[PDB]
Amino acid sequence: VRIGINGFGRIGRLAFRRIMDLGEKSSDIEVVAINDLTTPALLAHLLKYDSTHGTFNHEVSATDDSIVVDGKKYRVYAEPQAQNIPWVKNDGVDFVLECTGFYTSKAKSEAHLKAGAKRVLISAPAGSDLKTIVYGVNDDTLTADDKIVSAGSCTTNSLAPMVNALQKEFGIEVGTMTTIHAYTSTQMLLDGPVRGGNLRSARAAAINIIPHSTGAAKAIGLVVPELNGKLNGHAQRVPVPDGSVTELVSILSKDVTADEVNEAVKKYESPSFAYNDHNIVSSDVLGMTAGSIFDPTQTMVTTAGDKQLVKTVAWYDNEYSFTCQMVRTLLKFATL
Amino acid sequence: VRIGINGFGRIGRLAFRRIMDLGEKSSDIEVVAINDLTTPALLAHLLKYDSTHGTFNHEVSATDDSIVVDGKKYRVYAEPQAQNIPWVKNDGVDFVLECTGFYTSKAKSEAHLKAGAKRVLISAPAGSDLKTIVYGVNDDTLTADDKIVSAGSCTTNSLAPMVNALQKEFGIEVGTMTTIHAYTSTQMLLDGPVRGGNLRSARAAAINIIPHSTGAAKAIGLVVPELNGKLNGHAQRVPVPDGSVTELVSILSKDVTADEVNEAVKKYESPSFAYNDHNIVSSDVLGMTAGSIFDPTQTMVTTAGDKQLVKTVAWYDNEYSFTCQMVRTLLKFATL
Amino acid sequence: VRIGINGFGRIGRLAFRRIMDLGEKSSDIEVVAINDLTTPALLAHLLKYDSTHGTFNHEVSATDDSIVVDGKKYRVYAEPQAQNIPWVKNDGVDFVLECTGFYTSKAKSEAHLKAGAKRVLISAPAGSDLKTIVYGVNDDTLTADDKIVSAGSCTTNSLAPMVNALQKEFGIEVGTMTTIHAYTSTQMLLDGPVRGGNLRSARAAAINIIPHSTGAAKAIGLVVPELNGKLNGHAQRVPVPDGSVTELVSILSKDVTADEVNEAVKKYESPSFAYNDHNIVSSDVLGMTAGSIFDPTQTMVTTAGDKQLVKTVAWYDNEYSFTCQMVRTLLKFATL
Amino acid sequence: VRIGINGFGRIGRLAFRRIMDLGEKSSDIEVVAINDLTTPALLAHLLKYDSTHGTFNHEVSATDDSIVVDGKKYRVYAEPQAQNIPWVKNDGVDFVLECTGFYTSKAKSEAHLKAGAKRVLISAPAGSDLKTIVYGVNDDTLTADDKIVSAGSCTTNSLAPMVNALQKEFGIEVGTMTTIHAYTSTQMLLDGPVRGGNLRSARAAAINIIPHSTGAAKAIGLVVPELNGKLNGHAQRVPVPDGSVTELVSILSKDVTADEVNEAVKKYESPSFAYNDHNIVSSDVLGMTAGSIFDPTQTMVTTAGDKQLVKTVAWYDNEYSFTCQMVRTLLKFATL
Ligand SMILES: NC(=O)c1ccc[n+]([C@@H]2O[C@H](COP(=O)([O-])OP(=O)(O)OC[C@H]3O[C@@H](n4cnc5c(N)ncnc54)[C@H](O)[C@@H]3O)[C@@H](O)[C@H]2O)c1
Ligand SMILES: NC(=O)c1ccc[n+]([C@@H]2O[C@H](COP(=O)([O-])OP(=O)(O)OC[C@H]3O[C@@H](n4cnc5c(N)ncnc54)[C@H](O)[C@@H]3O)[C@@H](O)[C@H]2O)c1
Ligand SMILES: NC(=O)c1ccc[n+]([C@@H]2O[C@H](COP(=O)([O-])OP(=O)(O)OC[C@H]3O[C@@H](n4cnc5c(N)ncnc54)[C@H](O)[C@@H]3O)[C@@H](O)[C@H]2O)c1
Ligand SMILES: NC(=O)c1ccc[n+]([C@@H]2O[C@H](COP(=O)([O-])OP(=O)(O)OC[C@H]3O[C@@H](n4cnc5c(N)ncnc54)[C@H](O)[C@@H]3O)[C@@H](O)[C@H]2O)c1
Repeated sequence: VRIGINGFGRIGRLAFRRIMDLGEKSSDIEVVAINDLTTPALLAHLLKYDSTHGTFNHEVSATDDSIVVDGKKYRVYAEPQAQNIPWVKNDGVDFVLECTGFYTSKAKSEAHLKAGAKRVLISAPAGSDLKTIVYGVNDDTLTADDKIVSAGSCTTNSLAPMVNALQKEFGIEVGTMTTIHAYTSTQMLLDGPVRGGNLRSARAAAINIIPHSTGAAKAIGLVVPELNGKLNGHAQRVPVPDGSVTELVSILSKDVTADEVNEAVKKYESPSFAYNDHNIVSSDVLGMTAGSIFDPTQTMVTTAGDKQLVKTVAWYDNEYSFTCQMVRTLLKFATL
Repeated sequence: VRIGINGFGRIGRLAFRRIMDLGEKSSDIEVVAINDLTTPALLAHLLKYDSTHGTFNHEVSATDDSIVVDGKKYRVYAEPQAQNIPWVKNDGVDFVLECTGFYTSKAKSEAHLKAGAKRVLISAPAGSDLKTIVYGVNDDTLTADDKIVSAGSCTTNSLAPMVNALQKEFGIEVGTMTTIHAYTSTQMLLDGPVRGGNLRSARAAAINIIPHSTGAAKAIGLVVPELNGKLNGHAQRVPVPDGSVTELVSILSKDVTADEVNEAVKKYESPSFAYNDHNIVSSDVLGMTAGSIFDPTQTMVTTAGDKQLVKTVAWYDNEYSFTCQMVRTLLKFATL
Repeated sequence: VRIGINGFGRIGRLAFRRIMDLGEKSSDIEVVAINDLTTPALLAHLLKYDSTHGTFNHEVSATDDSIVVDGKKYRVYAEPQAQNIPWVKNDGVDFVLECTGFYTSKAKSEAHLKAGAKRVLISAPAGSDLKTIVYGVNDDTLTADDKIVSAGSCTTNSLAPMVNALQKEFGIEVGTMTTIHAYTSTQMLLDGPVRGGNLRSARAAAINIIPHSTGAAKAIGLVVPELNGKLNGHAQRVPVPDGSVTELVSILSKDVTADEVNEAVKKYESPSFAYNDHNIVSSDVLGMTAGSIFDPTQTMVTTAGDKQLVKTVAWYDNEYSFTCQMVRTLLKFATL
Repeated sequence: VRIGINGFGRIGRLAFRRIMDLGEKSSDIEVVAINDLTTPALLAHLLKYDSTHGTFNHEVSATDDSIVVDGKKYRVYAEPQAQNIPWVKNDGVDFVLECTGFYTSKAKSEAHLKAGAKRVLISAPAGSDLKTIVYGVNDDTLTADDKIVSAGSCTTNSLAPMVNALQKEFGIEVGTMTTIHAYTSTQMLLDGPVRGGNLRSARAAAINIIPHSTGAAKAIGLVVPELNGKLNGHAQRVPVPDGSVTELVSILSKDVTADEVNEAVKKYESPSFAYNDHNIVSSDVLGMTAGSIFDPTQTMVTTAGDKQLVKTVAWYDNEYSFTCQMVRTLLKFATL
């Protein structure tokens, strides 16, 4: 299965890295081509050198129209409109990993199907008229039939395993989320006009706490249908370049203790959902490959009379945790 | 009323600034002397130049044993033990603003009473065997009798006005707090041994999200006695040098909407408790003089069936909001 | 003289602030209109709230097509092509302050002359076929005849007064500059494709030391003709959001001591060229109104045998120092 | 050869990491014991988790009096006075790697010789009454006779290979250095009293450009005796947590071009002195094992008439480059 990566951004590049570094374990798939808005020279440089995830342990260079890794060539295009990228005919692209941020719906990502690609996995929420898959939570809903699929967001991936565990073990009546989240490239380096015009998005990212909207909690029903309508929340964007944490405050159907909550959630531990009691901080999270890293040291159950609130917290490398999830889904997708 | 400032740190210096810049409005009080562990040369320099709060708009210099502001001299001591600072006899100190972080209890801050000072206001939580005052919430509990008093923490000051309003308007059954908080000098510049040995406190402060304990919510009953035992919470320390935000998630006794919550809390607006709907971010908070700045744009009420959670959020300049509160209490304290 | 500001970016907004806050002293000029690529709502918000320069001490709001300051209306356009902005006919614009970064040459900035504006002052180097003015150094070259003029760069303004003083007092044989410089909006928040494709410009700005090209030293002859061909240098972009410092290493025509150098440069002190011996750091520089702030504490003259190198260093608020210079030139320009 | 590490700080921990990760290549040496001011629990945690250098790929834990790596125990002491650490009798310590920053002279580091250790290598400049070794430049001066030896500073290690190459190839008449340098734990997290009382050291480190003194250039004659008295310079401390760059501006004895300079310096390439033309930035430098990484892309030779200045620039991971150098010297020291 021949993969075209649309948008060699943070996610597109890390997906390239993860696929290659899985080696044997990613045999069914291989990246064959890439599309962006820039030179092969720059794409190769950014794959090689990463300010947050370190230097790629391979030999990378460019030609006039490709990047080269360990001797193998990967074609690079600069086609702003997806139906125009000729990588099916040129490169045998079967499958698009859509990571530009500009095709986040079924309608839009049809452009790749017009281009002759067979399947698209979108690196973002892309609406409710397709499936959203969080690997480890509802990847068994995925079939070979599916043409265009969403991998959700980083926050979706951080949240779904934790709420899945809580729902199955205790039941969630209602809940509200705050994710303390790294800055991303939708934000501004310094205060100035920002695409979309949001007064907070416009503010210098690496010197402010900036409240942000997020639909991750609100849309959780696409992944965990039982919690439809039960959750909401928001984000605070803070000055780290990567590394994020999701807090959830729930009313559960049963009276619990922190220890009982921790014990129940540990039952769900997996490559997708880690359990980490080592008193870590955000920079230790970088490079972790689970989609969500539950932190039992932050669990807090607050009780007065018959009323009880349950706070549970999971870390995530918003870039790399998400990427590794996408790759898990990609590998399953391929095995179909 | 002659004030000695013990600990010319962030709080001690800003209190000096605020008192001076109130001018006429701080007539009953004047700083006469200062104690720390360092040279007058350095104390004067740090009063003048501040990386977060800008340059003090006065002429500052030092002698061999004092700082000088606009021509007036303020004696500087370097006495590690408070009962040894001779500023009562030397300088007529009546009253200590205790801001070292090293005398945060009644027993310890008795050292100043041994030194011959009459009253102490402590710039921090100092236990339950004295009063903790949040100006605008329970300063009417304060009498002339009181000898050693706590001004609570920055977080206490951020939280109490918001919960006071909620308790009086709707009633709080239970609640849990997360404050997304600037780094402070208890933290480390780079990973290394930290006083107290905490594995998270030890981590580089300006490059990590770092979970932190805080008793602000748990101890709120000292300020708002009705909420005794009803609240808990924690902190996330993030890479801003000042500027913090407190989120509270409550179960209230009544069903509310966000708009109803916002409207009710606005009734409590005061110099101590601001209401700011302008879509600000943390750097806009710097220099604000309220103890707590309610942000109605972040209000979120999440409902499923008969169950409802209410999230309310207030900003605070952890350094300067707190300082201005302390000064309000100080001015009232003096008017007694 | 009616001013249109093209590009309400960092420079355009700060120029608006500086003009207003000069009050009486900016009587000959007034901003009447603004052009950018965004909503009045956002422009008003960003004028009011600034992450680095604090909140503007005025009442700011927007209508559907203007910003409003203290009751007065300023028309806002969103015209990507300058010959299309109708602010001459609509608003009586006489004069354009060109601050978009997209018209940095005589040819391009003719677009405003086609639009019917009489004069342009460009907030950047714009070639050698017009005058470049550093106020305090060669503003006496400016006449009423001039139609399109350059105010140089921030670095030009930091460098020219220092080299002017050195050239007139000792003579410069040759010199090389390094400016340690705040990040700017030409850089990336996180590693990714950057306009122009530069492999270093592409790197995350707030987490790297990033070498950068600059022609400030090389082109100094446009401002100080005697030093034509004598200087070169570069920049290191570092993680501060504003605040910069220029080091120059010279061979001079005479043997000097640090003290002699400091004494000679102090003779040139002016509103444009400050002299500051208070051991400041970059955050103290923010808001300073001189174009260049000489720091005698950093002067170092290194001698072996008959050979001598002279290092001199000046701070600058790259945003605000430059802006205040531009405004000085603007006020002189108007007085013609 | 049994090594005690005094001061399990950034350098002490990274040296532990480097020794272990050399495996076979560090056979002659092994760390047996550690001394600091803190709990084994914390030391183990900080060895395992590093905010800048990532997670150590080993199993780390503590007992009540030791750290444990991959099953092997390393004794931990908390002895403030070095002559009191009993690790010779207890642990067979032969050799001290002195990394506390508190024993940086021959006299002081004699304390370990009183404790019964045979040799000390000090992780810092420690005066002129012993040898200072920069591996790759003058490690052939080292003998078995030497008891207490200095490994210089990070900056010394960055500078010496570059000046060695220049001196041998062209001759240096005079030169001046500026190192743009990461913040270190001598600095303050926020403005406040700093050990030693320096007005600049006192300033918040992660939000300022801060000029700093350094004797690296001035003392270079201890390593490259020919350049005695020929060099000086200083530092600018900037907000990165690690990763530094040294610029040198020289008058050379011969007229050169940039290309000739680059070509000559490349002749000196070694494990200790790297040559890197890939347009890197500071975060790419982290983890590099050379003491100095020459960057030919920054070379600039500026000529007017018969006068010429030569700017050459080398990167260094101030923590890890230095550490790997120390370990090279340690391995040679042991082979004696
Ligand atoms: N960064 C995160 O933490 C994260 C986590 C989960 C999901 N996501 C989602 O992943 C997507 C990309 O995120 P990112 O952080 O990689 O963004 P990015 O800005 O780093 O990358 C976007 C890339 O797409 C390229 N591009 C833009 N428009 C294009 C077009 N028309 N055709 C081809 N290439 C185009 C850009 O040049 C850029 O290289 C977004 O949908 C984002 O919401 C991001
Ligand atoms: N920084 C905040 O946001 C904030 C907010 C509210 C409350 N507080 C509390 O205020 C107190 C001080 O905080 P800070 O941020 O000003 O700390 P800081 O480190 O900036 O200042 C502490 C000052 O006390 C001096 N000092 C230490 N020990 C001393 C002693 N024995 N005698 C005299 N001086 C001594 C130190 O030299 C330093 O200048 C602490 O209790 C802190 O918890 C801080
Ligand atoms: N920031 C500094 O330190 C500094 C110092 C001296 C000189 N300069 C120069 O000043 C100019 C602007 O710098 P900045 O920091 O203000 O940039 P900025 O990105 O903050 O502002 C640029 C503004 O121009 C607007 N704009 C872009 N294209 C436009 C167009 N076609 N028509 C109208 N508006 C348009 C953008 O929307 C933005 O608001 C550049 O030439 C820069 O080199 C900057
Ligand atoms: N960090 C760098 O980039 C770097 C580079 C080259 C040289 N150095 C030098 O290395 C030495 C240490 O630097 P660092 O960055 O590791 O400092 P650090 O603060 O990270 O470590 C110092 C360690 O020594 C411990 N310590 C302090 N006093 C002690 C005592 N009396 N007995 C035992 N342990 C004690 C401290 O608890 C701390 O863990 C200093 O001399 C520094 O100048 C540092």
